[PDB]
Amino acid sequence: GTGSTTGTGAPAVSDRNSLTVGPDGPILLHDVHFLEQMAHFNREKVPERQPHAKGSGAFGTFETTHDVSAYTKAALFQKGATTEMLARFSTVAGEMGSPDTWRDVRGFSLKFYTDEGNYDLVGNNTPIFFVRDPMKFPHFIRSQKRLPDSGLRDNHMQWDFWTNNPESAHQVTYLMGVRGLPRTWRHMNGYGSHTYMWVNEAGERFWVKYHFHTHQGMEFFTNEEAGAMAGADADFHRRDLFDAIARGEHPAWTMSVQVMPYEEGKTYHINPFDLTKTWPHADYPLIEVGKMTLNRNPENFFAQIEQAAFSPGNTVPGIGLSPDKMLLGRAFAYNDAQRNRIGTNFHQLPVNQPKVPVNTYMFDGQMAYHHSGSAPVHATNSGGRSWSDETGAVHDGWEADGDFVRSAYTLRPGDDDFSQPGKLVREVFNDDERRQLVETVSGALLGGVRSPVLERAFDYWKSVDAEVGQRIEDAVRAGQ
Amino acid sequence: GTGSTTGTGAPAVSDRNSLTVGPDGPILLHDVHFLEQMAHFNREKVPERQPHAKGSGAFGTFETTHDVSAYTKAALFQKGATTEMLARFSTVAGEMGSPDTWRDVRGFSLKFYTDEGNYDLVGNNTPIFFVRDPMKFPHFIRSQKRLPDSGLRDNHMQWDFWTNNPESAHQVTYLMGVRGLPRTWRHMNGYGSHTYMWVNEAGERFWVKYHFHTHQGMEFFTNEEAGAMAGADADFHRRDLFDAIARGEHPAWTMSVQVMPYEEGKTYHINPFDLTKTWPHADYPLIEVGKMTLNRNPENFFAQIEQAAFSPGNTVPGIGLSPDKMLLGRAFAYNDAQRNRIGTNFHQLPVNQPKVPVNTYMFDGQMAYHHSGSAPVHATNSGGRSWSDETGAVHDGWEADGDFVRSAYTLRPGDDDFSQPGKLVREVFNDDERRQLVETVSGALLGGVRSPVLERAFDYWKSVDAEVGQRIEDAVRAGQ
Amino acid sequence: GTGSTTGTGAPAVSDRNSLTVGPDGPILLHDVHFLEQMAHFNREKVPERQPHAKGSGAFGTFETTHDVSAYTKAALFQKGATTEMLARFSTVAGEMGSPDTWRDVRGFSLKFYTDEGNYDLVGNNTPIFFVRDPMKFPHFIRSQKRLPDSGLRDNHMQWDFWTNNPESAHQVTYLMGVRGLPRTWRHMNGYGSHTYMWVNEAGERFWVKYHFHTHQGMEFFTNEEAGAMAGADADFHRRDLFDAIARGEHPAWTMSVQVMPYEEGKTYHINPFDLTKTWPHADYPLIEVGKMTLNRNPENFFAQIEQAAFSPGNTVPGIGLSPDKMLLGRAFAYNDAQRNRIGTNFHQLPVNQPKVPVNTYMFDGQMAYHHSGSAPVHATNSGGRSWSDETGAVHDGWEADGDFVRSAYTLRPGDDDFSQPGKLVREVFNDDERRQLVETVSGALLGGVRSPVLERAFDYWKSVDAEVGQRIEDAVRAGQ
Amino acid sequence: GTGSTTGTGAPAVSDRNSLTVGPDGPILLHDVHFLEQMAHFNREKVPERQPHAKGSGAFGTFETTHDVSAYTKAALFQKGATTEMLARFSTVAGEMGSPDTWRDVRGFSLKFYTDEGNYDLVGNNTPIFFVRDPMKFPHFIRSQKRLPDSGLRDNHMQWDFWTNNPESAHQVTYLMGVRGLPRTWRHMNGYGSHTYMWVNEAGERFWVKYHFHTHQGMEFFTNEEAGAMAGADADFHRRDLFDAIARGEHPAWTMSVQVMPYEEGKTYHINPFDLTKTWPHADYPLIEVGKMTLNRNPENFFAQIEQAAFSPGNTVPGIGLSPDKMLLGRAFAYNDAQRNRIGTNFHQLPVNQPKVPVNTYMFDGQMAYHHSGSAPVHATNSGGRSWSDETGAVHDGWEADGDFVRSAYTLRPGDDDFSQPGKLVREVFNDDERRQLVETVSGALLGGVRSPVLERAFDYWKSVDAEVGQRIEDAVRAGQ
Ligand code: HEM
Ligand code: HEM
Repeated sequence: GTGSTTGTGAPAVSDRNSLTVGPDGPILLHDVHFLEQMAHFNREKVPERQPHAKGSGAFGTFETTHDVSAYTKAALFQKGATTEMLARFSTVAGEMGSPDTWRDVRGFSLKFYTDEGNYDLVGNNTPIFFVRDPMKFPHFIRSQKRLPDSGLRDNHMQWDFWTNNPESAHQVTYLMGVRGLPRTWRHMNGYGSHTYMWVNEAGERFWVKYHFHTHQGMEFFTNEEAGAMAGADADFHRRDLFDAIARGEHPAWTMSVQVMPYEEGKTYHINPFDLTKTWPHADYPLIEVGKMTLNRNPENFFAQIEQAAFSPGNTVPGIGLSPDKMLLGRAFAYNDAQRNRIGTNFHQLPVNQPKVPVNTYMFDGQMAYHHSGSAPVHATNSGGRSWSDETGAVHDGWEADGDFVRSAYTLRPGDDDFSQPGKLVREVFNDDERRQLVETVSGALLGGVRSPVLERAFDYWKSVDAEVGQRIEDAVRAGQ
Repeated sequence: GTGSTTGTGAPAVSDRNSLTVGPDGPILLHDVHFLEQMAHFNREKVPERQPHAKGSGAFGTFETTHDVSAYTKAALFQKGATTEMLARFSTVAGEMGSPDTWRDVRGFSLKFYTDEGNYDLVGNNTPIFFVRDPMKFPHFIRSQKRLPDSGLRDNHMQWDFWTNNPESAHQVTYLMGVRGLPRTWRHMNGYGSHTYMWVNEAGERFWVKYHFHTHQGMEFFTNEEAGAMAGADADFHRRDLFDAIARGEHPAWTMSVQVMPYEEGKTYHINPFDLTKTWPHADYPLIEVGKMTLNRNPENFFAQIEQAAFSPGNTVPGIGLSPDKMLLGRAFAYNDAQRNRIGTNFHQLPVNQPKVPVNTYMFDGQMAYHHSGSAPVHATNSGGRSWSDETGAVHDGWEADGDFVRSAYTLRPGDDDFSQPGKLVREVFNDDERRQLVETVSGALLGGVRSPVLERAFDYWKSVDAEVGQRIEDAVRAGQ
Repeated sequence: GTGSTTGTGAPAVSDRNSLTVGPDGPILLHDVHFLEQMAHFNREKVPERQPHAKGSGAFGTFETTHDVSAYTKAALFQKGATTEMLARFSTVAGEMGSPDTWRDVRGFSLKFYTDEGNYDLVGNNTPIFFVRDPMKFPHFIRSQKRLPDSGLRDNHMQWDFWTNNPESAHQVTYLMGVRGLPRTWRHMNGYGSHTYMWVNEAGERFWVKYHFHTHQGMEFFTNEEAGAMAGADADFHRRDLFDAIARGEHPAWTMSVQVMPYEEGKTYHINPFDLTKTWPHADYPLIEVGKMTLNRNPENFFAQIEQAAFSPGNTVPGIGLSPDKMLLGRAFAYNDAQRNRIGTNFHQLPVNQPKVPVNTYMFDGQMAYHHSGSAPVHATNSGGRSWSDETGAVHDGWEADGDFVRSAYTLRPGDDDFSQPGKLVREVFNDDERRQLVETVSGALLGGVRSPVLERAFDYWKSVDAEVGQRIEDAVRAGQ
Repeated sequence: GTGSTTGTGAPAVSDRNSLTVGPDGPILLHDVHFLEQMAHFNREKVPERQPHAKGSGAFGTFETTHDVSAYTKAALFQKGATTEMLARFSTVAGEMGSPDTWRDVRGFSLKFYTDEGNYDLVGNNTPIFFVRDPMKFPHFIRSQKRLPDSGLRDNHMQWDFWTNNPESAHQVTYLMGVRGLPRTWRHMNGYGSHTYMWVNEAGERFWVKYHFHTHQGMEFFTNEEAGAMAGADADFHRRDLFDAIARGEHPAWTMSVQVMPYEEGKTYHINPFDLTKTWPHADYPLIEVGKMTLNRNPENFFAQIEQAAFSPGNTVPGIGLSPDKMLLGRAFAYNDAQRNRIGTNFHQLPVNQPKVPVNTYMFDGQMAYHHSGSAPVHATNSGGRSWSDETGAVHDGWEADGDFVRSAYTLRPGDDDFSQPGKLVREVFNDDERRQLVETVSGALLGGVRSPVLERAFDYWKSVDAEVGQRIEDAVRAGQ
């Protein structure tokens, strides 16, 4: 051979010169190698994720160290179970070339390759989110992206959405605090955010929240430092993770759950299924489950990280979803996006395959790498291929009763938009954090927010906390 | 488990009932299994080939039984070489549901999995074709498909194109003869049609034609029988091949070449590179090469036959293309179609992979199943990955000299549109075949061909042969 | 200019000859016109529909001639309303090249371009269907397509599915009767099949069934005649419709509904929402609504018929869906398929556009022809773009109560699999139809159905009717 | 209506709440509006360009102010002709979220909507480029992107490619100089870079180079300032252009050509077709043509800028390509990329349409918005649709003669890799620019370039200029 091949394994002849009529002559159409190489180059790029385009990740293990079999029969969470996993970390709004150290929510997405199928826990570095109904999510995300005429991101539009959707106040307070700028992914926490269901061997159900506490400690950038890093190294977080693992400094997290019995879900004074609400640690203490460690870098970023497909719909026996409407919307959206972003057969790619046998009634489609040979193509066949036919109530379901409506959740006695961020600002933050909050928010509002949105923003922050709100308004008036 | 899985390997729970609020209630959005199954079902279908949508095939072997090393160094054609192969047979114009036994050219497409890469010989059941320049091919194919308003195939349009492009007369005569209706694919011949180049170890070049003679004998349907079969069994040819191989009746062909030394290409009195011309057997006798046998049915029609990608550009050392402009156009077109029909990474699918190592500078793209890990991504790297850099004349090239033109080929003394089909009609056909020709052509012309095309058609057939032409005109006038 | 252009409007120079180095020379890569023409040719074909690939259609009008405002406020069904419409007719199982006159269900899909949006009524030429839960639909359709190894359709697989799913007996009886072979689309009826909801101005709800009775009369082919036509003219139905309209023989149908008050849905002795059940005409008589006439052929089959996108989810005020689980599954599936088959922005294509203004929060995507300029990209904006925010019960909803289950419908006193087809066979069919039924079914069962499916089929037909069942079994034993 | 619609024009009902079973209940599958909105959101993103993903643009006019009819008959370049145009500016290597103010080549891509078709002049802010054969372009671009394992950009890989391809020295010197960091797009020049052909009414041919000189003056950032801006405003250039035009500060450029008669192309002592070479202004002075002004911002960035498709193959009468092999490779590559990035029918999108009538033989394809009705689908039709059939030499062609080779260009007496950048460094740069060059290059080489590439880089810079090379080596050794 000549040192390289075409896609058919024939000699390439040259990777440096095209086929021409004489050394100074024109290129010939039948330079097959040139055409193949250039056409493939022209198709190297694929749609990025929407949202969470900019991200990176690593492989690792999960080890369940404590006994939670009272609450779940899920195989990966039985004491002593070790499971291989993949993690991807990301920002939300920026595109795939955007700086890592912008102020944003960070994704914390996990795929566990369990003995009963792949389980995805697609979390964030925050326990809450901005909105309560998935119909609002495209609107929220577009408000965080670019203006339709100029292609510029816009503070005015962001605050327009947030102030018109005051359910956002809890997450906006968390985001505008110090946790909006994690120094590295190794120095941030992860959360499931939503309530999920755990189901034990007896079929008893629990509402759970997942918490992932970093063993490396929480660390932050200030606004100034993050801005400087965005200019110095747009890939600071990606580099940090890859370099840490490459030198054997394997980051770890402890996973712990809050656990609420099924029946208490009905009566708790805060809506347990409202994604804008945390569960007070005094009412529901953390119960330790196990240890997540990341210890292996990808060998191929594109094939293993870019093409990884996670979905909260990918539950395993012992785990279910919950009445959080946002979670139910996510159950649809992820696979739908992946069929477009990756392809019809994205589940067949190595990173997305489970470690257990698959017998699923999916056939054909573009780029079908795997097939079931001559096996029957339909359930209720007489040809020897099994199918599933469980009837009646599912183990991980609940119940519903009502007219078909488009409505907000029923408010419980403890439910409102501003009490939980008020507590964050007054009781959890210290004085240094309150100072940084005022400097962050006033900075954002001075970045082009106009009337009448600007005045609505003052009122929003005064609703969170009268003092801090007045300080923000003063800093903005001063800066004008 | 429950008898089947999702794509993540988790239990499916049911392949028969959707998740609802009570047994009579509505379906819930978070029925992930339902969504996955239905969305994949919605994407099972892919674009069919254009042309040659309707087809089937089988795997087999090629054994080179004679010594042709005087003419080619190609590994698969060295005496004693055995090579695994794939064949696909097809019609040209009909869509994927169309009857097998319509009058049409049949494709005879071969992929040889050689020790120096995959070699594709994408032939037809005819030694010639309808046009001489690839710019005309889309026009020809559209004339053979459906009218733009009604969606109906139309004899008028077909004859409009053919009579305006009298270069078509040779192939149209072959097609309207008995060979237009092969009884099965096992009972038809195959040809390369084009002149190809063979190159021996010393670098001497030959112009070759490939011929594949059926060991089962030539057999035909009449117009009436083929029409009846189109109604009784639209998949007659596909069934015939699959059933023959399944009962151990393995079809075979002998491959033989005509061989013309490079220099004789310049002086031969017929243009050797004109796809509308055969080479007289008296001037260039057949030289036997080897035996093609098909002996294994596909295990999965979609994955192995529907997704097979052949290209005449897929040559191997010892074989090249030729000055036939049609062949040079094909070198571009096939891979271009496959990137759309199958996907960017179609070369990675099992049926399309070679049996030899691949080191090619293609990266990423949608549905990338295989990757080169951390290997260098560019040629002239210092990272240990080889590349190709042969300079100067390629072993399988020729030469050119001229202004850039859009022009017909230079006519040689023996070149014209009507002499070779005249000989077919007068000397090769017997009286029974001439009778069937007249009944075929008059039938086609009575199927809706209008003035002024109808009169041009009479003249076309009189140009092929004055007598037969007059008989066709009489049969049409009688039928009117 | 030269007589034609490139896609940029520059002169094409030639549509007949490629750019070469001299008249006998090779083709140059920079023949842009050749590349553009050939690459577009290579992408002319698109995925066909699954199912209902083979079809055609026409434009027309709907005129509401009677007063049904007591039952619906829908604008197109107010007395005197005329609405432009599109109809597409089709078979179910065959691919886009398959003969029109195969035994099959026919689609009867209508799009009404109303003053309150496009309303699609995607019906069939039958009032019932084969299965009751949409999870079974992909399985059913695959059983009606091709075997995975050979690519052949298979009676064994079809009867395997049907006999394992005896809910199918009503539709299988209708299909195997004379209506399985309509002579033309103009000579067949259409039905909504499902129960839909109508809602009047006061907000009172009715369950309705749609019926479309041909003004041309019902006409059929026998098995023998349909088979012969499949061989003589694979496009017989398409040609028939196009030619009828072209000569001014405009086909018409009368639309009439059956109307059941909301509350009677709860108590009727047959499940009104079971797609395998008709509503007896004695209990619910037909109420005339209006006249459908088709009076205009497409000008471009591909652009107007092939790219037409219908969805039962496309309701308009005054019309809703129903507790039929099959209908709820369809509400998801059609748009999902269309995003793949046509594209992200299929709703922007002319045939799919409404005749009323659109203000929808959809942005960007591949091939975005229309855009909203600089308008706000999110709801709850302060930028002057309106959004929708109706809260509470929707006018076209119902109610549900229960645990989350995967279960069959609750059987009502009149519900079973075999009573309605029994009545069809014994009371509706005459002796000639019973004879044709026995000859149809025995023919199908002799076409390769094997034990143990063949014996299950005898029992199935005996369950429909003991006599006819015994006659089928005798005809099969005789034919063996 | 309710304030907004679905894609069918029916009322949306809500853009804020999904359809659920009671206010606290689960989401129903048949929430069509939710599905449509979310599925479209999931498909908003498309593949970015490769390269030149990050960019923006504006509309304007071109006015030809001088008489160049002695050299070209092209309609847009006749004296007094005004033409609407679109410009897009971009970086090369970064993705769509990447900072505008990275060191890079800038694209300067123009589309002129002329009276004889759309003419694209796809230039850069440099008159030269890095490589001479298009086979090397994918390799070059990948060396400028990310490592395959870590996903990080890498100086080592960049210098590995450049030092192994010393033809790169001219452009690398230009890029590492002050012009690598334009302060805004309004303050940079544009060039065609390649030699193009101009053809006058008599058919006489000229080799031309295009030059676009900014009326705003050349302005730069230092390394430090550009880095700071990357952190402060990743969209600085996009914002600058949009804001300038919005306040009526319309940027302008003067276009001038260098003009070489056809015959001098053969004998000039520098290869006129080598993309790494400029033509000395003393030998070929600039001849003024006209004025480019940008005076209108996009109304929709996605629809008008993101989906704009430019190709150097889009020539118009009076303009042709040239023997630059890089240009001939580009003639293929752009449309090929656009069929994937945008779609089969990208030429139909408003921004890509010409202002003149189109009669082109392209049909169907996904998302076909425009069609030719019932018009004939093939050239040489008797149906009244014209086609093109010019034969013989094309007006904008040249000639070739030789064997088929893969070879570098023949070196002319003045040709080498290092003389032109030597002159740039010694004669054009001043002392301040030489200082910045040394600080730029040493900075790049200290950013992770390893042996043996680092030593090859010292030699490369010493080949450009012995002194400056020694200064770079000293700065690197000092920094180590
Ligand atoms: C209704 C609300 C939401 C919708 C509709 C939604 C939808 C999406 C979609 C479509 C993607 C891209 C998927 C792909 O292309 O592979 C995505 C990614 C992601 N989402 Fe969500 N999302 C929602 C809320 C949330 C919440 C609440 C969290 C965290 C608790 C979250 C965390 C993420 C993460 C981490 C990713 C990136 C996953 C990865 O690394 O590939 N999202 N989301
Ligand atoms: C310039 C003329 C021609 C052009 C542009 C052309 C182009 C094409 C294209 C684009 C396909 C579909 C490829 C795919 O989707 O995989 C095809 C298939 C095919 N062509 Fe050609 N073709 C030409 C002439 C011919 C000739 C002369 C022959 C035979 C000697 C031939 C034999 C076939 C066969 C057998 C197939 C089907 C291959 C298979 O089974 O997959 N074509 N052609």
